[PDB]
Amino acid sequence: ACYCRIPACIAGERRYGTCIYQGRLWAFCC
Amino acid sequence: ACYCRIPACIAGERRYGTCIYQGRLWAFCC
Repeated sequence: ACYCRIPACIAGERRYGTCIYQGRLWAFCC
Repeated sequence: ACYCRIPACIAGERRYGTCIYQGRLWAFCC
């Protein structure tokens, strides 16, 4: 599945969007 | 697992914020 991460997507993943959660933005990673 | 769904989470899914992904806003549902 895809994940929300901070600060960034990790090795093995790439960014395909942004999440909004708990007052901050997150990378959306798959 | 968690997934972006539209327009809302279903059944027992718990929302963890919002996806900004693929031209749309989604509920992020676990």
